[PDB]
Amino acid sequence: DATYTWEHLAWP
Amino acid sequence: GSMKFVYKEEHPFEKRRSEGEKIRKKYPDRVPVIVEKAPKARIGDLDKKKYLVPSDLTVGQFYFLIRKRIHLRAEDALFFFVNNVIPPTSATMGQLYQEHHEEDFFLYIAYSDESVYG
Ligand SMILES: [Cl-]
Ligand SMILES: [Cl-]
Ligand SMILES: [Cl-]
Ligand SMILES: [Cl-]
Ligand code: NA
Repeated sequence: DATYTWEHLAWP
Repeated sequence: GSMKFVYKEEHPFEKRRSEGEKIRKKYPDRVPVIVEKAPKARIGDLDKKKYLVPSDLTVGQFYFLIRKRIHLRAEDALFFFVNNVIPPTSATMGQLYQEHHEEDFFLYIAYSDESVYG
């Protein structure tokens, strides 16, 4: 998998 | 249901279903998840329950991100439970969502440090 951060998990 | 999810107690079904359906249409490469700590797990609690996560995110990377977020030690245990089964670290969120999402269009994940939880 690509690199993700906590912010990529945010409810929009 | 790997837990009694507080999210379900606090939001009525049709509101959940309408939101989960809408979000799946709007963000087809992400999946809507509810993540809650097992009630008697003596570990950090997350601030938010509701997340929208990349479909290609693996469980193992989610564990890493949670560790960084709540300062759960690299040496300590951390498990997800989806319908009381611990997903492999290589499983993706999209795969788990496809197999296990509820009728409200959300995937529900419990976490704990206890391997034998449930
Ligand atoms: Cl998307
Ligand atoms: Cl948090
Ligand atoms: Cl929330
Ligand atoms: Cl892995
Ligand atoms: Na919480």
